[PDB]
Amino acid sequence: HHHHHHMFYEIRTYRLKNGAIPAYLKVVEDEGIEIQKSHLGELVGYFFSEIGPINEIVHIWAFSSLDDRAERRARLMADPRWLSFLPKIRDLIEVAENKIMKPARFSPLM
Amino acid sequence: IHHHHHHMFYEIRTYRLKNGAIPAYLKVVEDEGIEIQKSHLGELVGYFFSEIGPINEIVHIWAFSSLDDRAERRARLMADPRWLSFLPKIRDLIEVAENKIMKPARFSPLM
Amino acid sequence: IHHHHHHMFYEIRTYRLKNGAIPAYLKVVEDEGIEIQKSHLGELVGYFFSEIGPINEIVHIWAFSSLDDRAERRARLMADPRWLSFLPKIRDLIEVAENKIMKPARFSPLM
Amino acid sequence: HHHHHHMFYEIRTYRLKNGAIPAYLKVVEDEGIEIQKSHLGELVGYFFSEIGPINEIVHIWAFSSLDDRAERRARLMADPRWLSFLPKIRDLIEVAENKIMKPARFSPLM
Amino acid sequence: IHHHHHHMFYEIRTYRLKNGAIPAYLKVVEDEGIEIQKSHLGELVGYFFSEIGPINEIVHIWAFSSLDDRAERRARLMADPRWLSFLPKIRDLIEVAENKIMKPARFSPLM
Amino acid sequence: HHHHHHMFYEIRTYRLKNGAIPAYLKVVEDEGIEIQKSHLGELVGYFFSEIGPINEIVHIWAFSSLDDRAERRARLMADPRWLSFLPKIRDLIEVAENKIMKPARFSPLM
Amino acid sequence: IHHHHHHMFYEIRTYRLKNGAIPAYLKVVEDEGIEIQKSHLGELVGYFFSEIGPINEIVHIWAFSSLDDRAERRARLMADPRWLSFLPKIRDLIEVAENKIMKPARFSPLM
Amino acid sequence: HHHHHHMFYEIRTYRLKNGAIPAYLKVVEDEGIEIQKSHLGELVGYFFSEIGPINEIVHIWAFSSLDDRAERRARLMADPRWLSFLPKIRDLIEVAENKIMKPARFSPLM
Repeated sequence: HHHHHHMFYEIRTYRLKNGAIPAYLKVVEDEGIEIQKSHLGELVGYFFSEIGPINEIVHIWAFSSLDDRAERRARLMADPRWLSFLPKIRDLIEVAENKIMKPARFSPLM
Repeated sequence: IHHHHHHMFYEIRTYRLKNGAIPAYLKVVEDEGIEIQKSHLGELVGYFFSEIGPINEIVHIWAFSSLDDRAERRARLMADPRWLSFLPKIRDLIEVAENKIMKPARFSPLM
Repeated sequence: IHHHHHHMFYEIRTYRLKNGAIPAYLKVVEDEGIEIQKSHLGELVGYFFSEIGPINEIVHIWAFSSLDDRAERRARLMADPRWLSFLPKIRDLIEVAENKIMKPARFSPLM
Repeated sequence: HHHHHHMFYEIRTYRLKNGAIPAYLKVVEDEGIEIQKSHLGELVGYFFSEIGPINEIVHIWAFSSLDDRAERRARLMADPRWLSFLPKIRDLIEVAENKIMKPARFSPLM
Repeated sequence: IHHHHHHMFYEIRTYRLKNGAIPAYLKVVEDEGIEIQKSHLGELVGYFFSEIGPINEIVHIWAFSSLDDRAERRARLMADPRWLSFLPKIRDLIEVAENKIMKPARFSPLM
Repeated sequence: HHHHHHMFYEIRTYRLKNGAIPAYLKVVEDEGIEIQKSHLGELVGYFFSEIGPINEIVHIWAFSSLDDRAERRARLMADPRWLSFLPKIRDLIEVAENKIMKPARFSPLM
Repeated sequence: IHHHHHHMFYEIRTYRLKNGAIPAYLKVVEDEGIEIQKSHLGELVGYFFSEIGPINEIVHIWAFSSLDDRAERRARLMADPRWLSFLPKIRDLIEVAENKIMKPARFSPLM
Repeated sequence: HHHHHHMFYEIRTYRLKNGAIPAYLKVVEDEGIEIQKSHLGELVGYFFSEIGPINEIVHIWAFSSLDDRAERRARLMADPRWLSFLPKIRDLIEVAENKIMKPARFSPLM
């Protein structure tokens, strides 16, 4: 029920400190996202709450395999630029979770 | 402001299926449902099933230019007897469901 | 004190229905249940079904002058064979349910 | 299963810092609610916990359409008076969520 | 230490029933189950059903002198064909269940 | 399915700051519980975690009716001694909820 | 780094069963399923059922040298008609399920 | 459906302060785990998040009986070395829970 060649989609969901969405999005835009992209490779989407959970961030990344994901994230974590960035969001995120999902055969994101 | 002035709204729909129902669900959606659903709702962004995390989960994402337009589209979907005749094939496969509306960050490739 | 001395108590009842059951539920409640239910419980405040958020959700709200009066009203509701004969038509449509009692803020239009 | 002409009901539910209901209700009454009403238009109800979740606020607003809701909330967020008010509740709210619901045909709130 | 040295352990068992099943459940437990259950488990502390909060909920509480004794008692309960023949009458009325072990505060009347 | 004359049981469940059970139980024992009992009337049980949720308090009170409960709690909240006590637990409790339950006919607590 | 460079990945699978289904589930898994499952997935670490906490719960844990290897193993499991013919015997006993991947601490005996 | 002679497995799950896994694992390794093992007796496994809940610790201990567990934990709690250690993780853990589980007959951990 999925195509032979397909990407894996990681969905990361964060609940932020109440009111922190603007500050979080600013520092990620200005400093974090380009570092993150440079290691992880395919940012799919990056969203914030409007109706539903409030103070929520959802971001989605595509990976050719989970071993490749692991290698890429390890390089990200070892990057001094990322380590310098992290304190700027570490206390804005309260609770976090991730999942890996696969595309249906009819998903436009394959 | 922390989003672009002109942007799409993203609806994320998350279903927990009856245990073991993913293959049956995806089959009948592919063969009998998704073209009808797209023909009303418009821009399907992505359609996923779970591998690590919640098991038996479906997530699908749609983009809309406004929530009033979303509303008009869903009304047409729900009034279409071609869709109402399809729904019985998945509505017992789905146990629990939720949706949310989110906006894209300025740096989201999905704008 | 952060509420008016004389005020009503608000009961908010939230149900998660069987997936896809909202239209059937609302039909039979309208046609066969709500007048009987109101005739015991009294002041219905609002009765809603979900659009964005939890799917398959019903929320209904009732106002009472006291919780002892609420109790007496619900006892009469539950003893009425006209209501007990109605309940089978929704009790399998409802999967999960909860209620809570809340008080109005001083600036609530619902006092 | 709803009337052709009807309002949309937004239900906002907040879990506050333990013990914060009195302080929250005071500052909302004294400063926030009139600003909020002036932009949003139809406050329906505004409630706090008694039996159930403790430290909870539930407030309900009616809107003629979700596009109208969006316009109104944007004006609220741009109001310097609201921006000055927000710090007074931003740290009293811990967790928050909202939903949009529609009235049944037999709802007294239509 | 924040409890008395000699104290009982309290097991709190919480069930969510099938919607509307409380009256049927309580009837058959009263008539056919609770005496057998007590005869193995010992000291029933309290047995409650919900009014405001979660709906369709049962909470029952048992006291034990030790958790090894609890274990031996539950093993005997589960081995008794009189109990295994009773269980079918409630096991489909119960949807979801959990238990926890708690200790009494020094100022708890239940010691 | 309950006896005509019966009490109502309020079950209050608190999740505390991690590690706070000892400190919480000490100050409640030394200062709070006697004040609380004096207004509320029938403490049934007062428990803390051992296996299950960690950092949890569960306490149970019996009331002849919910209107009587309301009157008693109002007097408790107006007692300067209780108002002086509350700051000593207000920040030890993180999340809280209550429910009202009724006794089965075969409950030893009736 | 807070783990050893060479380590296994641990998958923890948690199921909530139909109330009262643990004995039936464990019987048929023992007799008809676990050897087939092990023959694809490899290193079973532990397989548990609940006593205090969530009731009707199964937790099983598997170790993998890499997530790509896990993926290849699960694909082979799901393609095996011997496993697909076994699944009907548990897939209605399981109500809700989730999995997670965790790494061992440096001081974990499971490395 | 379990073997006559078998161990009980305690599974302890903690959600930490966001970003705290490295610091937590360091202080547990350097100071806490040897004290803990010395009283509790059979550490089975000790894990941290990778995909699923983020900021999560799961640790598993085996006990011959729950009375033995109780005795061992009481000695741990009375150990001045453990009492000196606890402040170093008390505020890194936000939410915690434990459960006791039994091994299936075919579990390699018996």
